[PDB]
Amino acid sequence: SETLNPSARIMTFYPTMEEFRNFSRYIAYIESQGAHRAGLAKVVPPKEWKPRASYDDIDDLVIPAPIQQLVTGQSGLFTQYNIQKKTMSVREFRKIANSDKYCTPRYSEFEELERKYWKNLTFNPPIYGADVNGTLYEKHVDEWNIGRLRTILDLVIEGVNTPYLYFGMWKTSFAWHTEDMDLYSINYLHFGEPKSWYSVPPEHGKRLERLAKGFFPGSAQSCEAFLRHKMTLISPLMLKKYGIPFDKVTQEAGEFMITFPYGYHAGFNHGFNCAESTNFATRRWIEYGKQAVLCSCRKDMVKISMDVFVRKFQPERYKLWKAGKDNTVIDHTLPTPEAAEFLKE
Ligand code: NI
Ligand SMILES: [Zn+2]
Repeated sequence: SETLNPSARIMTFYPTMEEFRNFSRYIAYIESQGAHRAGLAKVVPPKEWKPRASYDDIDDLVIPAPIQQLVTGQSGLFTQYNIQKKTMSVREFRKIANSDKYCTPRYSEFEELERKYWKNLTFNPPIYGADVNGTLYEKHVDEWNIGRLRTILDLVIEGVNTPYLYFGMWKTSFAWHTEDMDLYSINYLHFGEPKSWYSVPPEHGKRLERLAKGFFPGSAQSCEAFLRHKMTLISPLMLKKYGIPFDKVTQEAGEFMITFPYGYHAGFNHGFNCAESTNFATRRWIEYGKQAVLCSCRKDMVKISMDVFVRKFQPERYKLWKAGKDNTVIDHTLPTPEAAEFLKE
């Protein structure tokens, strides 16, 4: 397993229609190939598959709580604050996103747009139409249906077992984080301009945390898991300066990204777009869930009770865990047990 994907580079996968039909089996397959070591993987669906016939009929969809992303900082180190804005429609959002004030700058190569993002992060705070309860999948679509993946997570939270829509514009950001309870996530870009991602391998996540704590000493003092506030922006130049391994990938319309337990990621939208996401689990997640370091400083943070998971999937350790003496050590290289059928017996 420490043999497979030794560089922990982001892998891209092109399932056949037949493989694509079985969601959890395909996740086990990509873990059999080492995809989880990166923390992020791209899955390009078969060209004939579409979750919806068209996106011409959603201009009246409501975005109840858009947020305006205020950013403060310099020299690759920033804090993002969310300002709640008034309810709006998709139509109204698209209008703003494509206006002269907020639209994507002219550029040639990706590297130029990336430079502009990091130069212009603190100016012209954009509006992100984030965390909208809903789905854009037609009700007949049974493949990779983010509204009903039917993983073991269903034994249990909005956006967490439920689908959320995210309407982006240029320069809207997602800060460095892992998922709630160190879950997996899935993200489909339904339409529009790209989304760019950065990732750090799970095996290096503790290294990122230590660097972050040193860069943001005040936030670290007041919370054990301050990165879960989703307010900390760190440029790739700053990671490179302190030897944190990372990778980058651009997700285009019609592509999925999978994030893996304890996979730190961040990134930004290129322009007007719409993405759908939720969390999911495999059997390997349960150990992550049990060991996830949670935000100590806010009430109403997502906290899942692991009890139901430990009783069912780990009966031999239940009494030991319930007493606080389960000291299992996670190996980030190991694929989930479901991957067995794709590995030498
Ligand atoms: Ni995420
Ligand atoms: Zn906190």
